[PDB]
Amino acid sequence: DLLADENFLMVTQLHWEDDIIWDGE
Amino acid sequence: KLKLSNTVLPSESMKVVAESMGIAQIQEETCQLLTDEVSYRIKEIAQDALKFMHMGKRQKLTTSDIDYALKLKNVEPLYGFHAQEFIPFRFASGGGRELYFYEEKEVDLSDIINTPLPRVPLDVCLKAHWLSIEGCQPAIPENPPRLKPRSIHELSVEQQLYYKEITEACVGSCEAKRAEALQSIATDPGLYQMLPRFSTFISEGVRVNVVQNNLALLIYLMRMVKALMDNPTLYLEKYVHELIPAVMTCIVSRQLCLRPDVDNHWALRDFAARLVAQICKHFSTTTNNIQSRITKTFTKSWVDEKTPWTTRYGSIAGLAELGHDVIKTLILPRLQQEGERIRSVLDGPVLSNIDRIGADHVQSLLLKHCAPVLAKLRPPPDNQDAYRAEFGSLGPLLCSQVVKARAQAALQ
Amino acid sequence: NPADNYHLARRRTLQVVVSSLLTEAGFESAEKASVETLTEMLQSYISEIGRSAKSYCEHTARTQPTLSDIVVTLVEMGFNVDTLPAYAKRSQRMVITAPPVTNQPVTPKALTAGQNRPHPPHIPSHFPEFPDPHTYIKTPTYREPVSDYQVLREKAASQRRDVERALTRFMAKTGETQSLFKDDVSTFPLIAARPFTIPYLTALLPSEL
Repeated sequence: DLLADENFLMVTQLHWEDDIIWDGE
Repeated sequence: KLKLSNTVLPSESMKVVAESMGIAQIQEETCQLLTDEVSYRIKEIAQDALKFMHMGKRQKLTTSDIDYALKLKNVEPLYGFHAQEFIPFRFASGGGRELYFYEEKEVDLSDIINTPLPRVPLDVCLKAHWLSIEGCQPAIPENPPRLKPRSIHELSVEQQLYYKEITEACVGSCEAKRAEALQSIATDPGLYQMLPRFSTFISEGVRVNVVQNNLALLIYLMRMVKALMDNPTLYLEKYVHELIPAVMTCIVSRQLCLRPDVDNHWALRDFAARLVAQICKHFSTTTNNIQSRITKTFTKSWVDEKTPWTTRYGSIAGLAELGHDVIKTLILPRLQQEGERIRSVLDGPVLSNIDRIGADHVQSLLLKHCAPVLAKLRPPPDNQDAYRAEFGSLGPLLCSQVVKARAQAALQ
Repeated sequence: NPADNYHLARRRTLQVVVSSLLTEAGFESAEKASVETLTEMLQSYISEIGRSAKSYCEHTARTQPTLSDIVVTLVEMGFNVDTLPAYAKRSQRMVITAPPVTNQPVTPKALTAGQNRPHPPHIPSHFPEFPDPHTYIKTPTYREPVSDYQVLREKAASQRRDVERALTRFMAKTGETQSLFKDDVSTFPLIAARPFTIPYLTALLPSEL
């Protein structure tokens, strides 16, 4: 069940919050 | 192996029918004699109604098949009544009786008149398309789905040219070109295996398009995201890890271009972004990964002291469009902070900054959400000055919005 | 939904007609099974003047029925047709408006496209056009090849210069070193001169042969 395909989709394995650009400069 | 049986109707239903007719004291052999005769006639007709199903080229026995199977066996298709003379209706089907097991068995005679009649559907038309072009099935919507060698790109040159035309149309030089390209993205079945290059073009674009706040470039990319999402063929949650930080950036970012004037569009840039954000939390949902992560980022955007007011307005919109319960559980303990922020913008004279515009937009949005949040969980009593217990922000105007919502409910 | 609606629009109008005639009689609130009974006798009655007045006219070699074919059809159902002019002029009668039609909104959008590949001569022009120049056909592409003598000479020259600079700096840093300037190892390091025991062997002999 930890070998389910979703576990390995990079939305569930990546800190994509860091990408959101806030006050960029 | 075939354990086929002969199932008949139960005899304890045949004695109920007999004693409810005036024929009492029937034997069991008399009663078993009734339930093998009528169970044969049901089997004789259902085998004969399956002839009309096959001839009509259907796989579902409709209600009219038994009407023709009965007429074939010289029995009247009428089910509700039986006419001994047979002259008023001669083998004419009345379409059966619309009756249920869970029915009410009594209706009011003006309830049936006042209900709106269903819409007569479209008449039969003849459209032609292509199943096969010289052996190959096209992906149209009418169809279902030592030196190492020099490698080839996994896209064809017709596919690569298509990608170039769609991307150069989706940057919105002409509006009809955009709209077709958006519909082409919305319903191309073969748009998988090109989707990495579209996701990378979106993601990379927003990040080098917020370096200078180019609103159209962003409004076109958000429409491209919306056109990517409603396509039913392609598999998107492999690419949503690039899609979601792009939309969060449209909603929570400062605007490098002129602060006022297009702020009206900026609200829509945050309106289109919050729409696609809550559509992405509606789909692609697994336990505690996507919706709770964007909810946590929105809340720490809110509780952050002394925010940019553009970021504040965008995050407010983003937390606002999350559904019924989310504003029921989150916007509740924060009205005092919202009021204090509004009071500070009001007191400080500074008018040439964007703080005042941001404050007005945030207050209007929060007041509309609070209105139904109230219309939804309480009666509309004391709509004059009871809202002064909640700092008196929307008050009687909030009450008027609740009354308009009640009028819309009455119209429904 | 729509196939159910095709039959249901015409049955629900029949049910409303039945409810209206029941109200005109005096009944308010009827039993549910008594309404689907009476609207089944109403549909079976319209379908029986349909089949029998068509049969009476086609027996007389015609295709559409006149008045004389229905006043013999209604006689053969026992109707007493003469009472019908008095029934039509009631003061209590209602009018049920016909079921709404989706045909009025028949067509939302119709358009054409270009770039479709031509028709082969076994397909006439009235068949639909061949779709997008990408729906059904694919040909491979390659990477851009740099066959330019100028940039190839530049690439080979710069790669040879860089690898010999890297080699000589690595060998001068990991050994004894000299310097043209005082304490100069980072910039221009010289590999120190070592004496050979037999110098003609390393001088005169060829190394690539």
